[PDB]
Amino acid sequence: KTRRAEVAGGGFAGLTAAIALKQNGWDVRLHEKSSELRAFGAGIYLWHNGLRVLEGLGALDDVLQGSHTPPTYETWMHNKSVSKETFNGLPWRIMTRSHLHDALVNRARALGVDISVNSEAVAADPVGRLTLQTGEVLEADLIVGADGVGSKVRDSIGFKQDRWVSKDGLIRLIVPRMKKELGHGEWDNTIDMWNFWPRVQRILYSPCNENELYLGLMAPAADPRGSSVPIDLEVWVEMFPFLEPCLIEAAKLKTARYDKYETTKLDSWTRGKVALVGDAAHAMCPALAQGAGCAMVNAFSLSQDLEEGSSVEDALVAWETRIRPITDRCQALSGDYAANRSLSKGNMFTPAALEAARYDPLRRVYSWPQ
Ligand SMILES: Cc1cc2nc3c(=O)[nH]c(=O)nc-3n(C[C@H](O)[C@H](O)[C@H](O)COP(=O)(O)OP(=O)(O)OC[C@H]3O[C@@H](n4cnc5c(N)ncnc54)[C@H](O)[C@@H]3O)c2cc1C
Repeated sequence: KTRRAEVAGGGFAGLTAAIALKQNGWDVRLHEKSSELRAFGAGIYLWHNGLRVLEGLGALDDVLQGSHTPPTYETWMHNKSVSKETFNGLPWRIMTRSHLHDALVNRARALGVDISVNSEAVAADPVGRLTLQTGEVLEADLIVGADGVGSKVRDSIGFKQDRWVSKDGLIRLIVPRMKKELGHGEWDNTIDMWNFWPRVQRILYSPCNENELYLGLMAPAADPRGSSVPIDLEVWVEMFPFLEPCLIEAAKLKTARYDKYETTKLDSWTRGKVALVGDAAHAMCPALAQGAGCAMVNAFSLSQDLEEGSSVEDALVAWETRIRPITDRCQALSGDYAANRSLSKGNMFTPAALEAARYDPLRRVYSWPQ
């Protein structure tokens, strides 16, 4: 009589879905294809919307402890400060990916979510079957495709898909803060350091806590030095000399990767008893820092709609209808910002830009008015 859910993917979306369902009394199994549970991407920003999901997951305290809210979100163009934004009190937070992942994993385990590593979903059936790489077929009342941008769950079913790949990427790293070595300045701030001259090179500077700094080093794919990993120390120091102590530490990271990314928009997110959440459904440009925030809101919202006393099929349809427009709008605006390099101007976290962030999934209203 206990409802059964199978979740494919052990990322932020899958873990969120698993915790939220388990909290509602579902028997939940989560499948992670990797040998271990781990989050990549170095660091991550969350906002009010994602912090509220964490609150609703009972995972907020572990996240806030050991993460950071900068005094301000500052933007530079060619080393000149062009804006400082604090979003009228809107809560936000920076942390390492592992920090967020660990909080979600610990909460999942505390609740008795069944987690299988080395377990890869290769197909899903709308009537409620999930097939693993081994050949094993699992039956369930709900199947969640939270398996990222190349979702086999999605592709095993076939969803009409708008796909785009970014030509340019970036290198994301965690390094020591080296705060004392940085000297005079406001080194607790987020600082988005844009340049187009003498070359296109940008650093998003993002403190995660008193010990760890998240750096995003962005240069065109066509730049053989700026895009190099391990980093070409000289060309980063040249344009960002005030960050030399941290860049010296970054140069030690021989695991650095130049990551490109893609965006995804689907004609829908559901088929029968199958729901797609996270990047598998709606991967977006990083400009508004809402990829995971939207993913978490969506996975959390899915659990909510499954409490209405409907069939799973109808609840899934109602879920997309209810919650998707917030993601569609955020994805679109983020895409525009990215295409137009809008963030380079500063002062671009407008009310419309902050729309996803303002959404409270717990009370289902918009908060922190701008
Ligand atoms: C450069 C960059 C910066 C970003 N910055 C932010 C930010 O600051 N704030 C924010 O909110 N978002 C940010 N995002 C977006 C955010 O990273 C993603 O939206 C988020 O990680 C999506 O999580 P997910 O669980 O949907 O997918 P993923 O994180 O891709 O996780 C899926 C998990 O899938 C497991 N898996 C894959 N295939 C299978 C399978 N077949 N079977 C079982 N398991 C499988 C994967 O191995 C992994 O464990 C950023 C994105 C990029 C590219």
